[PDB]
Amino acid sequence: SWNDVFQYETNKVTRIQSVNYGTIKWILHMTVFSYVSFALMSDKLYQRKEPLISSVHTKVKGVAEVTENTKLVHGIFDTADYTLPLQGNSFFVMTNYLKSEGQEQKLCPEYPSRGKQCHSDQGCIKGWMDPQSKGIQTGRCIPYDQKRKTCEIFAWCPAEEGKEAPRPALLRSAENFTVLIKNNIDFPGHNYTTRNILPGMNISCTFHKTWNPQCPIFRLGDIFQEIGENFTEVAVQGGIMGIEIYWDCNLDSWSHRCQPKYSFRRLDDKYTNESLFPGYNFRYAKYYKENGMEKRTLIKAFGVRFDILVFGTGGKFDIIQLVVYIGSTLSYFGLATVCIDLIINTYASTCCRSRVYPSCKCCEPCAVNEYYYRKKCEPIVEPKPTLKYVSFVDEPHIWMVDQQLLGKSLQDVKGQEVPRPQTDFLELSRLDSPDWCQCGNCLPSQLPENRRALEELCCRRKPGQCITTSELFSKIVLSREALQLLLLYQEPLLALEGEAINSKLRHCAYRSYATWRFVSQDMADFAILPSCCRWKIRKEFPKTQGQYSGFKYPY
Amino acid sequence: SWNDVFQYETNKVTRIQSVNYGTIKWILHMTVFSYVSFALMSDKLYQRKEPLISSVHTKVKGVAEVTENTKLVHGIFDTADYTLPLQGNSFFVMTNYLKSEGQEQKLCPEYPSRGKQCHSDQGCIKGWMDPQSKGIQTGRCIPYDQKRKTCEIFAWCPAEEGKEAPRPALLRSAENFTVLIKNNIDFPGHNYTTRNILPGMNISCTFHKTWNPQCPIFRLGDIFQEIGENFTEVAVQGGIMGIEIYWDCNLDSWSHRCQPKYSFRRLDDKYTNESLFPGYNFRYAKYYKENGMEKRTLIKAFGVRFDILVFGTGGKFDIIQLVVYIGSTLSYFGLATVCIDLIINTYASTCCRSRVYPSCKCCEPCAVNEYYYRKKCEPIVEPKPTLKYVSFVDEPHIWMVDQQLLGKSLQDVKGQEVPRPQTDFLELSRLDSPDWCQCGNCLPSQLPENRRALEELCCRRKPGQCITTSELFSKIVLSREALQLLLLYQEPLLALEGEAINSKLRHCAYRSYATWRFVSQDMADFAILPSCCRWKIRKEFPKTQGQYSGFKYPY
Amino acid sequence: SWNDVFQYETNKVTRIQSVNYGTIKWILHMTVFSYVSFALMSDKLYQRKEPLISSVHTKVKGVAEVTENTKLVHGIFDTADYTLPLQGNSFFVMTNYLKSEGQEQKLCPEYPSRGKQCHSDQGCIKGWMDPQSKGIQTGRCIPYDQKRKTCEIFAWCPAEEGKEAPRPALLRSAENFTVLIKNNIDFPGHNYTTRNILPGMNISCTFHKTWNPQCPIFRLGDIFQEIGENFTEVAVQGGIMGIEIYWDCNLDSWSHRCQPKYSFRRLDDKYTNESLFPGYNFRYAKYYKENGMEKRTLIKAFGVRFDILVFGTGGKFDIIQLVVYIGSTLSYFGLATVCIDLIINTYASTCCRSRVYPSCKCCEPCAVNEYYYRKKCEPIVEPKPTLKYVSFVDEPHIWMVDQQLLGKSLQDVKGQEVPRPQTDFLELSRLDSPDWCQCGNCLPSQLPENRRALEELCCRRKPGQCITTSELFSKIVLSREALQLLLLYQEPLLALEGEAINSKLRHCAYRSYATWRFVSQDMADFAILPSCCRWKIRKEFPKTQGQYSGFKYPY
Ligand SMILES: Nc1nc2c(ncn2[C@@H]2O[C@H](COP(=O)(O)OP(=O)(O)O)[C@@H](O)[C@H]2O)c(=O)[nH]1
Ligand SMILES: Nc1nc2c(ncn2[C@@H]2O[C@H](COP(=O)(O)OP(=O)(O)O)[C@@H](O)[C@H]2O)c(=O)[nH]1
Ligand SMILES: Nc1nc2c(ncn2[C@@H]2O[C@H](COP(=O)(O)OP(=O)(O)O)[C@@H](O)[C@H]2O)c(=O)[nH]1
Ligand SMILES: CN1C(=O)CC[C@H]1C(=O)NCc1cccc(C(F)(F)F)c1Cl
Ligand SMILES: CN1C(=O)CC[C@H]1C(=O)NCc1cccc(C(F)(F)F)c1Cl
Ligand SMILES: CN1C(=O)CC[C@H]1C(=O)NCc1cccc(C(F)(F)F)c1Cl
Ligand SMILES: *[C@@H]1O[C@H](CO)[C@@H](O)[C@H](O)[C@H]1NC(C)=O
Ligand SMILES: *[C@@H]1O[C@H](CO)[C@@H](O)[C@H](O)[C@H]1NC(C)=O
Ligand SMILES: *[C@@H]1O[C@H](CO)[C@@H](O)[C@H](O)[C@H]1NC(C)=O
Ligand SMILES: *[C@@H]1O[C@H](CO)[C@@H](O)[C@H](O)[C@H]1NC(C)=O
Ligand SMILES: *[C@@H]1O[C@H](CO)[C@@H](O)[C@H](O)[C@H]1NC(C)=O
Ligand SMILES: *[C@@H]1O[C@H](CO)[C@@H](O)[C@H](O)[C@H]1NC(C)=O
Ligand code: NA
Ligand SMILES: [Zn+2]
Ligand SMILES: [Zn+2]
Ligand SMILES: [Zn+2]
Ligand SMILES: [Zn+2]
Ligand SMILES: [Zn+2]
Ligand SMILES: [Zn+2]
Repeated sequence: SWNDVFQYETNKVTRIQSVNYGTIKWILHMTVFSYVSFALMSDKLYQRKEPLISSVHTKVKGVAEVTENTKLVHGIFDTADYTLPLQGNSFFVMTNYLKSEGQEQKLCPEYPSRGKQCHSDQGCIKGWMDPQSKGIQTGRCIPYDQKRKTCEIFAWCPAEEGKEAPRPALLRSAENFTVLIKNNIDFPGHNYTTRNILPGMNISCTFHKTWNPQCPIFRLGDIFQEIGENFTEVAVQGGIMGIEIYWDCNLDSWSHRCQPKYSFRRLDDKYTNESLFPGYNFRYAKYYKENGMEKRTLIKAFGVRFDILVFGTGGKFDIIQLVVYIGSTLSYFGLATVCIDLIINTYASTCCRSRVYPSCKCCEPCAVNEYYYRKKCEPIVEPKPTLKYVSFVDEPHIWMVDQQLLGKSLQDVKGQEVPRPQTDFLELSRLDSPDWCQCGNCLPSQLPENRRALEELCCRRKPGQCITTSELFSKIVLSREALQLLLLYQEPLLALEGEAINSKLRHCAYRSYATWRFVSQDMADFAILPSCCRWKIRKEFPKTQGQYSGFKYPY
Repeated sequence: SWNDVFQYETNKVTRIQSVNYGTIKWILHMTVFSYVSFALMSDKLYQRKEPLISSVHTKVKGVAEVTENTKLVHGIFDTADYTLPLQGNSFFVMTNYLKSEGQEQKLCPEYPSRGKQCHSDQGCIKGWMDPQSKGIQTGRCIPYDQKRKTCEIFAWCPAEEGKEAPRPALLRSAENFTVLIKNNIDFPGHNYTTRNILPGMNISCTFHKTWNPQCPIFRLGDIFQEIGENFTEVAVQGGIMGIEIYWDCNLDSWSHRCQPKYSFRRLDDKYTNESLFPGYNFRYAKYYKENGMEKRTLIKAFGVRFDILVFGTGGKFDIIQLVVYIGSTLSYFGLATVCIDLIINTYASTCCRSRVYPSCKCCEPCAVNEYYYRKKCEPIVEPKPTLKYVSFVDEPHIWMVDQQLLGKSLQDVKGQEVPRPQTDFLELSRLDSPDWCQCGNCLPSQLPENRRALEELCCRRKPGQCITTSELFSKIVLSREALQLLLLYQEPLLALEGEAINSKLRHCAYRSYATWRFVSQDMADFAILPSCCRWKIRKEFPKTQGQYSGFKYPY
Repeated sequence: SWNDVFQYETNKVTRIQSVNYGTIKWILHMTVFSYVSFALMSDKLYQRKEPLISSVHTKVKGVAEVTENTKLVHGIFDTADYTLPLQGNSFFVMTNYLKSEGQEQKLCPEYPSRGKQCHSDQGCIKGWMDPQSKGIQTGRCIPYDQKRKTCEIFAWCPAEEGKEAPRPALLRSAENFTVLIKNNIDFPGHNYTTRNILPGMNISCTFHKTWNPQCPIFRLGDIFQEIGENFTEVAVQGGIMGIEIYWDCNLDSWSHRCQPKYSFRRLDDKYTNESLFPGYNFRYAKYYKENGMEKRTLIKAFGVRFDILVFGTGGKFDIIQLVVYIGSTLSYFGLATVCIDLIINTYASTCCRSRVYPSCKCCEPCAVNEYYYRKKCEPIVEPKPTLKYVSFVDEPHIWMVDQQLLGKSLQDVKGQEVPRPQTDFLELSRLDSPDWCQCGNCLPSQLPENRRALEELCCRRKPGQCITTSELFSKIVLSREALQLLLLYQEPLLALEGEAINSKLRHCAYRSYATWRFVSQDMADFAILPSCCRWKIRKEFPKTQGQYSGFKYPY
């Protein structure tokens, strides 16, 4: 009970003083260790990594001049005139505009854009809502001008929807505008927070990839040129540009590095279909009361929407992550054992000696793997009731008959051949007949016919002299003195009298013959004695008034 | 030194030619492999997965008609009249509105909403700021109309806060409005970028779950109906609807699949308490100068705020992730070994033979596990100074006394029984008395009394003939020729003279008796000779002028 | 073929009935299990964790009074007067403002801010765009007032850019404003969704860290005070405050817990340089038509932008994650085996007996590890052609010469010493001369001179009596009867006639001598017989008309 808990099992091992195998094992161990360490260090798998939460504050600086008309109108544009109040992750800068002043909710012809003309009142629908014209049709075609006529619509009039964006863009000088971006990032799980601007930074700096990669002041034209985009062309219809701020932050004290990396990427497709609203624009309405009427000035503003995308992760050493990674990678250190054991098993096979070695003599010295295999593995078979081992004096090996005997004599059955183990030279360094019989000394079995084929076995497969004729048979098997000595060794105070001693001697003779002709006790316990030897043993130690049971299954 | 590095250790193994165990091992191996592969493939654990960074551009199309009043006013609503300039992840569409025109900062009665009436000036507070009424009270109750009176407040007047949203919603036609959503997603780590619109897409399409799941043009009424929401009812007070875009993107070349999946989800609670601002609405102010006074038109706009939620991950094959997963799952392949070893150990126990097997004869053939266990494990015990082994000729087994002898004779002590190993039949296949004594040949020990109980041992536990009477005792133990032969085998040129040869012969006799009666050298080295045999051996090889040391601890 | 699949290999093990080792093994197993379970439970490594998608709806309540001027103007501020229409993840509350009314696009002096004065027309540039002044210079210095003069610029006039924010802040009462935040979070992968407000919540509550941590109604002054921020001071120039909502949500049914945690964090740097736009402010333009001219009222609004940051993860039990973690941590259970095997190997070394044990007698009882090591490991060496084993009767050990013999006699070579294994006492418990010769019975080798040093070996290293003189040599080696008995044991029907029997007897004598003097068959197969014994054996069984081949490499 208590002693059961107080046990430790250690595997039995064979150590081989081999230069090749030791070198291979150490090389594989070092390779596995190097790869594991490189991965752990390269991927920071010892670090628990967290995503950041970001806040962005943008400030746009720049002044623009316009001289556009029917009178020549001079106009000044400041931040309040081309920027919306929003100053977060996205900010919009106007680069072009179409103005429709003094709009009133009434009837008017629709602008003739992209084949919008009509040639009859019936052609244009009545009550149809046209998002393109932004008005409700009255079913009449009215003259937009002298030459072309367009359908009447109830809408904000005059209606200029469909008018092409002015070219060149009016606010081209927006390329010279600057934007200051303040980014505050926090890793809430790591209890860390930082910002893209730190004390001691130059305030007159402008961002550059190489000279000033940390300056958070960006020129829009420089942003466009950094990625091969033409600000002048994009200004006509507008677009979307993304300013990516990447935070590859290491929060370990010994390797602390939390710096932003700035990049730019056009976010709107350059080749958008004309029907899918290419570019970026929106309509801005200014409502005012004139006299006693409500009027609207509509601005179709085209510009570049700057999306500030902030992403990244913060890594900090975690014991659990390192433990998990080490546990995952531990099993890879058995690669050396697996490979060397596979080599030993493969080179132990006889196939390589018969075929591979004669063809290639370089792989000859690896025949030593047979010795390693025989010192490493001990093959055994299932001890089932049908297991039987037979040895013939003429033949040098043993046969394993594990099949049921369905009347056919055991001699006739073939079985499968197995080798004879060496008989422990260390301990050995001391001083008419039945049809199936081929020795002339066998007799028919006295067992029931249903189980008689077991004892229908001869000492040899071909005619010749019986094994009993050898003097060793009498010395080992029939020598009463030797069997008595063995029994006394097992039972020092044994009583050498009665039929019990005869039965003990018969069993000892059976065991002696089995050990002599089969060597291993595993095979001896399942061996089958030949009829000649069995009956000679019984004739030396006859049973008075009983019937012989014969071989019995140990299990 | 150098040879120490050049070593390889391989485990000693026993292979069993068993159909059941091999089948179980292969079945378990295949099960583990199948589950591991299914997980790896199902969860793409070989892929490093990254979150996307998204940009959204929305374009709303639609025109609305209103005919509302005291004169009947006809009104046209376009995108600039019901959409805010923002066009990013969220866009708002107006569905209803309450208008208060020509507001001036002055005194006025507060709107009588939800029991806001007063019956006395003292009842209403003075200087109290009421966010519900949005004004500062003057402490007076003034007549809002003929029948009801409300407290005076300084505020934008006339004040209509508390007025119920018009029913039915004025801008019901907003259900017919359409929205085009352009989504650009990037996996910065995988250096990949894509968009929800690709060349060759239909431009007249409208989104449908089955017919057109990839059309990025959505009808708001269709959005509401897809999830069983009534646009007409929600339009009265407004709400929030989320358009989820999911990107389950695989970036492997052989399995490249990066497509958006569109879904809809109401984000505002349908059953919000009346005091928690049900629905979605906000107040929009238009300031204008009339004559020489600043006036404000307040619009309480109720509508649906459409939140475009973009989420997803991009997976790309990574060697490190696959290696980590394989290392994690490698240890699961030892399940077959664990289970089969457990079966062997459990079925080797004697308990099953005495109890389980007689009750159930189906589990009988599994008695072979005893052979496997005896061929697999070699039990040993700690060789401590108190370890002692005693054998009695009458008894068939050996006793292990590992307890200290506190004066009690070793014969009296019981110990614990252990079996006798087989005596290597292969090598064996050759040619008055003290109170505790039960054989009549033992003598009292000559050791100091403090350690005399060790030698107070007899050859048997019950009266009878001494083991010395057996001839094997003289042949093995007292045979001078045999001991000399053994010594010469160990020392070929040994000098057979002097008392040294006598001591060598005595030690050899002790060893011979221990091996004969204990077999295993592990037990023999810790065996204890009976007093009778010990003193007979000493009488055959007496020590001239010395005192016998007795048993000595090997370690 | 089929039987190859039907095999199972089980490791051979030695179990040790040791209290110390069993206790250590169980303690280490329990430690590993406890740590693994604690990690799994603490880190919820059995849970697949997902990030949330969030929607935020904000409602600000509050009314503010202002009495500011040249006439004293009384002003009322409501939500529409200090909040923008946006009500999502960020909302802005105005706390101070600078008003410039009736602006017109024309020429005017620039505001004299921070040394903006000029003393000459030439000093100021012409056509230079100044984002600070927000105007285009005309190259003239004009009198801003009686005492100071500033450069003329085309811009919105009058220009007040550079004017300091009023102190104290006009909208200080904003500290008393309240904000209601509704947060809807969804874990799309876990198919879960929840909100920060649930039925039964108090509607008159205000948020507090301890009393009401779940109230989603926050007072701005309370927000600032919770983290030691002064709302009154920040109101002058503005700032950014982040309201963090953390969702540590467990979606397991038995441990369901999805509740928000509210926190506050200032997001704008308190010590920003004066040139980097300290605080938070933006310019808001109101355009109106007066008479027939377009005029603009500019509001420089300073305030606090409240960024609502929502983050968190939802964890739900996943079988794959648990399986992966268990597989990763399984290999850690071999720590007990590794440590105990290391202890056994280290304490088996002889070094500790000679040096460590005499110095420290407490580590003496651990000498038992030698027995465990000898019962655990079986050292073997590579059987290479150069492997040779030599034994000298005078010496008690064996020498392994694995080096090539380059003419030097094998006797002269030293080799390396190795111990002699015990000769299986169980099986043993039965009945002039050449210059290099030191026994007088050796003879020169008859082999070719290129391979003659192999047989140039004597039975001893020093002069003395030859091993052949011992009677055991004749009994074991030269005894024809014993060799015949061995051969009959191997070949029962062997023919004892001809020269074949002589060769068999010579080989058996060689084997007998090798086994006697080397014991282990591994060393015996590579042993080298002394010239004296070799030639005595050959003289007993001479070869008639042949030349002796000598030692042959088994592999
Ligand atoms: N291996 C083996 N054992 C045998 C054989 N014959 C008998 N035995 C053993 O001897 C015992 C039966 O002895 P036997 O003289 O045949 O019958 P008994 O006189 O009734 O005891 C059984 O336990 C068998 O295991 C045989 O041919 N081979
Ligand atoms: N196993 C065992 N060994 C013994 C016993 N008695 C003596 N020995 C061994 O014999 C040696 C002592 O021999 P002994 O004749 O008793 O004393 P000595 O004459 O001084 O050598 C010691 O090394 C013991 O290990 C015994 O009862 N059992
Ligand atoms: N271990 C060992 N084996 C030897 C030695 N000499 C001969 N043999 C073995 O005996 C066989 C050769 O016998 P030998 O009488 O020398 O030559 P043969 O008469 O032609 O057979 C070879 O297979 C050797 O393995 C020796 O010194 N040591
Ligand atoms: C064409 N303009 C004039 O003649 C006078 C100035 C200009 C105009 O009306 N500015 C209004 C305004 C204010 C903020 C943001 C925007 C945005 F849409 F660009 F983002 C806009 Cl348009
Ligand atoms: C009631 N109305 C009229 O009589 C004339 C048109 C309409 C009105 O005033 N539009 C102002 C406006 C412009 C953009 C966005 C919005 C939003 F709040 F809905 F988002 C709004 Cl209200
Ligand atoms: C100074 N004021 C007056 O004299 C009359 C009221 C006030 C004013 O003009 N409100 C305009 C307005 C409307 C919404 C949001 C904002 C924001 F910028 F603060 F966000 C603003 Cl400024
Ligand atoms: C930007 O500024 C430079 C230098 O003042 C000027 O040469 C250039 O014309 C400007 N760009 C535009 C579009 O006006
Ligand atoms: C950029 O676009 C403008 C107008 O579209 C054009 O005049 C100019 O040549 C373009 N520049 C480049 C480098 O393409
Ligand atoms: C939407 O359009 C259809 C077809 O023109 C029309 O029948 C329906 O009344 C419209 N919905 C509303 C709310 O006007
Ligand atoms: C939707 O709401 C409107 C007005 O609230 C109602 O008339 C109509 O019957 C509702 N439809 C459904 C399907 O509930
Ligand atoms: C906030 O309200 C309290 C109580 O009404 C008042 O004492 C305090 O002065 C108010 N704060 C400001 C800045 O007016
Ligand atoms: C907060 O700031 C105001 C004005 O800047 C000042 O009067 C007051 O003393 C400050 N309070 C604290 C606690 O610092
Ligand atoms: Na493992
Ligand atoms: Zn026969
Ligand atoms: Zn025969
Ligand atoms: Zn006795
Ligand atoms: Zn006795
Ligand atoms: Zn010699
Ligand atoms: Zn010699």
